[PDB]
Amino acid sequence: SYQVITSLLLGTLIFCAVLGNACVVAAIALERSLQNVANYLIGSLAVTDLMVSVLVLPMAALYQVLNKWTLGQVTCDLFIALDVLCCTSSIWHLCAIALDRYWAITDPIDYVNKRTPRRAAALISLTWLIGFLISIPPMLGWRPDACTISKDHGYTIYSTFGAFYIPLLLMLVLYGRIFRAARFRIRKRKNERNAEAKRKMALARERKTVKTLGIIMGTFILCWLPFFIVALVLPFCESSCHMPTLLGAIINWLGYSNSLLNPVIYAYFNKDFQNAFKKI
Amino acid sequence: SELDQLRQEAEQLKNQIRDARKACADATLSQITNNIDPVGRIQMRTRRTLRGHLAKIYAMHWGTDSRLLVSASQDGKLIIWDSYTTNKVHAIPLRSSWVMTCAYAPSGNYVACGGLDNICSIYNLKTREGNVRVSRELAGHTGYLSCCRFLDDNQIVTSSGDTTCALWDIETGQQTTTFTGHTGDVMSLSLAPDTRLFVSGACDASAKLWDVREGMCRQTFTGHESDINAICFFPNGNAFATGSDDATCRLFDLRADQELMTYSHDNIICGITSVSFSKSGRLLLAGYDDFNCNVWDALKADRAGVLAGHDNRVSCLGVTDDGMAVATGSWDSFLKIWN
Amino acid sequence: SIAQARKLVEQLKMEANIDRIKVSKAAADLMAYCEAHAKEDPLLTPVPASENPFR
Amino acid sequence: LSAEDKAAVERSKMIDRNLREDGEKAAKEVKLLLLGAGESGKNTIVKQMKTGIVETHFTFKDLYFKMFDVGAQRSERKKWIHCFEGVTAIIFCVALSDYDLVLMNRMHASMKLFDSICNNKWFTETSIILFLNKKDLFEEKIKRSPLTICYPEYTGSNTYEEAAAYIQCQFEDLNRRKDTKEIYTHFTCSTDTKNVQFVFDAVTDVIIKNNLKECGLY
Amino acid sequence: VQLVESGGGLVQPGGSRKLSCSASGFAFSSFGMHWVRQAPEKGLEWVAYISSGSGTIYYADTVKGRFTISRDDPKNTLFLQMTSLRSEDTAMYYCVRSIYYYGSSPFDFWGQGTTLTVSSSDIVMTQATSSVPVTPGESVSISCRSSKSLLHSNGNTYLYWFLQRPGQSPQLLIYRMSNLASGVPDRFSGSGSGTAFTLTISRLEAEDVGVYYCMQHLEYPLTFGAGTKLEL
Ligand SMILES: CC(C)CCC[C@@H](C)[C@H]1CC[C@H]2[C@@H]3CC=C4C[C@@H](O)CC[C@]4(C)[C@H]3CC[C@]12C
Ligand SMILES: CC(C)CCC[C@@H](C)[C@H]1CC[C@H]2[C@@H]3CC=C4C[C@@H](O)CC[C@]4(C)[C@H]3CC[C@]12C
Ligand SMILES: Cc1cnc(CNCC2(F)CCN(C(=O)c3ccc(F)c(Cl)c3)CC2)nc1
Repeated sequence: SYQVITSLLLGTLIFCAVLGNACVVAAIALERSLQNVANYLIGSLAVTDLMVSVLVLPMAALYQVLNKWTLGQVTCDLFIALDVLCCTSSIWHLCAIALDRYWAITDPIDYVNKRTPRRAAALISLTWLIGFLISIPPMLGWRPDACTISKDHGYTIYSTFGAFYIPLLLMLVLYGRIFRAARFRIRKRKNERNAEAKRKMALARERKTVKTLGIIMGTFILCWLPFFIVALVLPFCESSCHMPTLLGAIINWLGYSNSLLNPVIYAYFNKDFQNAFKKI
Repeated sequence: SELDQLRQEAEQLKNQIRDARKACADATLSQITNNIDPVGRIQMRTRRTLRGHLAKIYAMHWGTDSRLLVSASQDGKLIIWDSYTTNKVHAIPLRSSWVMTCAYAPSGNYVACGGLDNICSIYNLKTREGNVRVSRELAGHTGYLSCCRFLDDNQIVTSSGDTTCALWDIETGQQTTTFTGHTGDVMSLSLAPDTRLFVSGACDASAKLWDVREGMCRQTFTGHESDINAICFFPNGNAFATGSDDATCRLFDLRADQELMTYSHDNIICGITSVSFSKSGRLLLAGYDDFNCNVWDALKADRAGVLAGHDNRVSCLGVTDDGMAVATGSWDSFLKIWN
Repeated sequence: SIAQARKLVEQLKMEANIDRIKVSKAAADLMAYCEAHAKEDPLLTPVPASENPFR
Repeated sequence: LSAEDKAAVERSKMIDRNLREDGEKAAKEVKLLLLGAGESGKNTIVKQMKTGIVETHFTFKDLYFKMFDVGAQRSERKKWIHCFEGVTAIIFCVALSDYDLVLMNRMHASMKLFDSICNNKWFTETSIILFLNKKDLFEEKIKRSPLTICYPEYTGSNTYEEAAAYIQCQFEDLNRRKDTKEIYTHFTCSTDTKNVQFVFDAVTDVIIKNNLKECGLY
Repeated sequence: VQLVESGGGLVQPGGSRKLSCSASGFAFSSFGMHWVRQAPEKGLEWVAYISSGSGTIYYADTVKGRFTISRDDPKNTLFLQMTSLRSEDTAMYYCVRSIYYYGSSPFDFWGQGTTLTVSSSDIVMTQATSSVPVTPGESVSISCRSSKSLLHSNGNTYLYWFLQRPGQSPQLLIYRMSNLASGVPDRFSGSGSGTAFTLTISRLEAEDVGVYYCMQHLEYPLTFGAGTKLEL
């Protein structure tokens, strides 16, 4: 029946997410040429998405297959809090990676003189602190065979804005300024042929920046924005907005697919990570 | 035009030396060592990994106690390791970080280092103060210091990129003897066990035998096609092995005045950075640019083993005097003791 | 020049007047040194973990 | 572990710490490999920035530069050029007033040295800051001596601007692998007083573009 | 190389003093420093140890908590903060430099010492023999007994020999048993195995007259023998 089909699809999604994130963490821990601040942030994002894929995705998949929360309400609140913490921390690792790249590209003097793995650790701690500050209040009090996220309107605003919309604006701004910096650096007989080759290479670089920023921002947005639009509008829809179960579940699992795709976007597309995998 | 007549005499002498070598070439070393039992496949495993160098390691040298080893890295540090406990005994800040050779005194009281600064710096390991300090700076080479080896606490022989080797009186700091005759950069040195004579390989693809006391090149060995980066005596001092950039190691006999084997595999194209002999001399361990050390049956030219485990070029390697271990240094900033 | 060519000729002459043993004798000597010390070579014959100081 | 073994381990850990801070301090230094023909004007370049090899250290806009001069190394360069493999940039000094001079032509020797260094297997991604020195003496000599001496196929005006641009193009076309590296050509004679600013601009550009390449934006 | 101790003097019992060690002539920060006290008529007694970098500190069980050892590496100074001085603290306190790496020579240099006249499982080194009569030019052996095997599983035997010449600070002769210290003539030899050790003097002189102390360096209560005096 469809129980086995959805169980298999969710199980292979979880398995490949765990495999990807654990492989990125392994490539960080094993390869010597991958211990640096940028890859510390990337591998911490992989760790956060591994915690998602292990401590969260099995529970979400069990709840989706059984169509009910056969476990307790206390463990429902526990796993929802763990969900919110881990996914908020994953989105904010995306933000921390964006911030690190922005500082690397716009502040090379800082990149050389002041950029140390302690800043990577500070950024990771900030992401997890934001995840805690978003995930804990529903347990502290901002609040039938079902397991949902606290639909309190004040908490809806607080959790959706602090976990996606503030991150969305932050990374849109940071990657827009990164795009401007990248375009600045790119644009900035035999002579004619050489100038033509230079123009062709500059246009290829501009297309490369567009492709890279499109991949980053598009995977982030197309994965999490549907979830946070529904998570913002449904608590404020008394009865007008009914969420179809199929559409609601696909929208729910798009962000989980973001946890799947983050290692692909930030590690498996990387030259050094891919080389380290070819060397293992 | 007396240059032509002198050149003709030199060419005639080269032909005479070639004929003398060929006359003694009655049977290659492979023919004699067909009946000897081939040690099939030695499996040396990394016992220690010496970590703490932050740049490419260019040289290491073992202590005569077979436990302490000095290593030279481009991070400007000369680190002395206790290889048994992995402990760092000393970390010596180098005045010039462009070190590419390091020697350890046979007494253990000194280390030497040098490189692009053209100075062989002698470091007193055993001072009344607790610090290692530069006891001597041996200036006089006009090229980079490529190798240095202590004869004793006061004699050291250094090779250089000025195509010469020099014997130094460390107390006076002066070149006691200069060993000229190489036409290319001299890259490696190896003292004979009795230290009365030494071999040096250079970039002219030739290895020369130098009498330390006489200051003369007793023999010249020309079998390599590219720069000789590594040289090592056989344990008995009657032969030596070279490592060049043509992916070949060669064994030259002193008495036969001729090359005896070539240690080359068709699957190897990278140059050799370092060669060394096991205690009995049957194994020739050579470090390569393909990131790993190949262990060769010195008597049968058989690739008896591979010491893979370095992520960059194996720049240096030495076997302990007791023969218990081989330490390979590499450009990936790691020293590995194998056994 | 005169000096360099003369020095090279003298060096070649001095390296030519060398008593060279047969490579048969040289190879036999190296092989004999190899059996005579094969038992003293820990790398050739791996020592047990009790006698190996790297373990 | 005995008491002395424990204290030796503690000493090794202190050594490890000191190595860590030394490496952290050394990582904040921009390494520059200074090349040229010795008479190319790299000496006045060094003076503006301020045997064996010479290390010149200077700080500019909070970047600390370590510039290594290897002109006194008259030995074969393949044996030691890999020592500077991780250098941030190469500062290549060429005297413009060398086209009509001879050691072969000096500027031809400079061109072949530049070609070998630029397309060296160890510098496939290392950008080159190309200093064209003696621009004023180049003016005074291009007024009288034509540039066609060095470049017979020049077929151009013997004015300073056209001749200097031709020399810059001749040096920059020796740059194969133009995707992985850039040449930052600067015209100075002996009093530009903007050479350190030019090197800072080129190095910050190199760092920024390396960071962009890390992120897939270059 | 010199270590100069500061502090000490007449102290009412229950008082507090700070002993200071002005170290000069050597890389003080790289040496683990010790305090070794000696009662006015008895043998050496190790008091406190501060390692290089201050990361490891030990005290004798008779001073632990009661004493504090500290070093000023920038000022090249070693401190012993003493509180509640019992009459049992009446001793000349020696600062001892000791460096620990493979093949090092710990306890190699000793300070001059300052007397402190307070007003009114440990391995046991045993030197039963004491005050031997000797004649110059004639060999002598000094025995040493240990309550535990000083030979560690790493192969080292951690027995030290010191010479307290009359009116002078102790001077390391043999550091790890059968290891002659630098500056010591090659007539002193160290021997033994496990718990029994001997220090043999090949041909003694009038400069060899003094008290010879054992020490274990196996654990960190550092215990000395009741030194065997030599007298013409
Ligand atoms: C759940 C999965 C399917 C989400 C995957 C989203 C991916 C496949 C989509 C979403 C946004 C898309 C990007 C949008 C913008 C651009 C820039 C363009 O110049 C190249 C294509 C590129 C780079 C697209 C690549 C594919 C892309 C990243
Ligand atoms: C490779 C990845 C990134 C592609 C995207 C995978 C996601 C978006 C897709 C693939 C399989 C899909 C699931 C397939 C099965 C079901 C059961 C259905 O009753 C509710 C929707 C639900 C739960 C889907 C949710 C969305 C889903 C998980
Ligand atoms: C601020 C913020 C808010 N929301 C998110 C992501 N939330 C995704 C879901 F809505 C997807 C759908 N759910 C589940 O199927 C589910 C059910 C039971 C469970 F035990 C678990 Cl673990 C999951 C709930 C959780 N991140 C940050």
